[PDB]
Amino acid sequence: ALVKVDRVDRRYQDLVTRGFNGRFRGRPDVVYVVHTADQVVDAVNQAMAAGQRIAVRSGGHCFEGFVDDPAVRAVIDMSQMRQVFYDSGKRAFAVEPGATLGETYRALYLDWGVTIPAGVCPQVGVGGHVLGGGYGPLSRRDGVVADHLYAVEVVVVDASGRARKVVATSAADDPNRELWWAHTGGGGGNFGIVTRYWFRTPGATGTDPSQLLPKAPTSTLRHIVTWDWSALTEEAFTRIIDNHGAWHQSNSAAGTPYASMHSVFYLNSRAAGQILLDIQIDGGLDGAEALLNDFVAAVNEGTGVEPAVQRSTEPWLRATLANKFDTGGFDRTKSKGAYLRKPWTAAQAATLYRHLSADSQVWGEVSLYSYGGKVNSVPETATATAQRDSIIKVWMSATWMDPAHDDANLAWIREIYREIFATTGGVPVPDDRTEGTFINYPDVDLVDERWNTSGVPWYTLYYKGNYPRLQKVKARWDPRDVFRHALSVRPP
Ligand SMILES: CC[C@@]1(O)C[C@H](O[C@H]2C[C@H](N(C)C)[C@H](O[C@H]3C[C@H](O)[C@H](O[C@H]4CCC(=O)[C@H](C)O4)[C@H](C)O3)[C@H](C)O2)c2c(cc3c(c2O)C(=O)c2c(O)cccc2C3=O)[C@H]1C(=O)OC
Ligand SMILES: *Cc1cc2c(nc3c(=O)[nH]c(=O)nc-3n2C[C@H](O)[C@H](O)[C@H](O)COP(=O)(O)OP(=O)(O)OC[C@H]2O[C@@H](n3cnc4c(N)ncnc43)[C@H](O)[C@@H]2O)c(*)c1C
Repeated sequence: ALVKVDRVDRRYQDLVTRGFNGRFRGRPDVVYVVHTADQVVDAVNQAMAAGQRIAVRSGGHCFEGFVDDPAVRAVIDMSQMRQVFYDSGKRAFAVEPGATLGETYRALYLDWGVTIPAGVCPQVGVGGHVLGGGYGPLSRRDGVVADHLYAVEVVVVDASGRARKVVATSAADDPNRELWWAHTGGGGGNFGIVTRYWFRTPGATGTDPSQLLPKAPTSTLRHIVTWDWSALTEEAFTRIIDNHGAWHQSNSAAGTPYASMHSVFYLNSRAAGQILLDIQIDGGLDGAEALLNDFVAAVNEGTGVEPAVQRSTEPWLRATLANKFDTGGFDRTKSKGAYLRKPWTAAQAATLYRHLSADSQVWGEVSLYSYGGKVNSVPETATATAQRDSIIKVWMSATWMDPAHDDANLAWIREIYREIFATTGGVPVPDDRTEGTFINYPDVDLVDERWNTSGVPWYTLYYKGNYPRLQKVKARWDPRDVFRHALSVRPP
């Protein structure tokens, strides 16, 4: 289909409210619904000629709703572009940005029995997920998704003011390899518009597609372990915390049995009823069941309370395609993350318990992700995802329904964060204990001095020593600063 232009058209509301986060709703003059890269070129050229500030939506999961900022006048929506295929020529797999993770997972698996180590949520977009290095349950095993990025097709704009389509590959002799590099965890609205991504494991021989990317697990064995809040004490919570963290520091970053395990520890508040440890592993590996109960046995060894355990073995795709991320009306969110190099302290664990145990008036939680593994095998400088020596990733949030309570919710999430990172100035500064935070977790509070961040800039936080190299890319492929937003890479 030819390019579509949505201006005071009946399709407007639907397009402007596609964002995941109900807090931010767009008001651009127009939305362009694109179907080909050439259409993307046209749309860009039309907005520049109208001086419409551009934004791209693929998946709409942007936690900070950047695309829906009131300064945006042009929104290019890629949701009609979700083609996925293999190219025998290129020895690579075709995936368009409009595709959902759930769709790519299903297409890659059924035709070839393979996958990519991407995120968990099935409705997440490929478009703004891969270029910032979205990770998931198989990262431990196979690394970041961008560890399997061969090439990217992008629409960029000339110093002369011209939109152009360009291809950037990971070949050493490719003059655009720095553009490819930029797309391996530089993040979303900075370098142009990706129209197609190419995947192949750098260690991949031959012409057989089934052996050109990691193979899906035989099955998914799951244990959900839950501990009720009423039987939880500050002391037992802390043993659990300290126990969890000591294990993650001993068990990861290699190609071992436990490299294939993933867990999320949902540290819910005292309204939620319980804290939940959600663990999974390939049901086809030897003594699979044994590694899982050995881990939880390590998790609550010095504890005073005994958890519940629910076990199940399901087909990998079925388990993978659960829409168990139901918003349930509570569509407003605020969140903030961190990369841990070493476990929380005695004091941080205690910050955690008090703020979670409290009769807050808001739905708060702390999630801890098992991490490391194969991701830690790539040199920090080898991709634009620098964080390559962390053992756990954390994501903290508040979720609500009524905008009248934005103030109470916002207060909550900021307070827990600043307090556990208080010894630095309320932020996870890359040092011997952390490695900053994750670009797909934007937090514009990182640029507010009337809060946290003591002495360290936001870009140190997200990219460490990799930022200058990203600045030089910004200048070469987007000299006119056509692609920007609040937490945007700046030219030097
Ligand atoms: C599941 C049922 C219910 O809990 C749903 C809802 O709870 C959230 C929890 C998550 N959140 C945003 C952190 C979930 O995010 C998702 C998507 C996210 O983007 C997250 O995904 C991660 C996963 C991995 C990543 O790396 C990363 C950051 O994203 C998360 C794991 O799950 C999701 C959207 O749902 C919820 C409920 C009940 C109440 C609230 C809820 O939010 C309330 O918020 C609330 C209140 O504010 C005031 C009074 C009462 C209540 C409630 O009773 C339940 C329900 O709705 O059924 C009726
Ligand atoms: C909603 C949500 C997000 C999740 C979830 N789980 C994740 C996980 O398991 N691992 C992760 O690593 N990340 C997870 N995320 C967090 C992230 O939001 C996602 O990984 C992605 O950011 C989602 O991207 P997308 O859905 O495409 O959202 P958009 O708002 O459209 O884009 C975000 C960002 O990217 C830019 N952008 C979009 N499209 C393009 C193109 N084609 N080219 C360049 N840049 C693009 C946007 O402008 C914006 O800046 C689980 C849940 C439920």
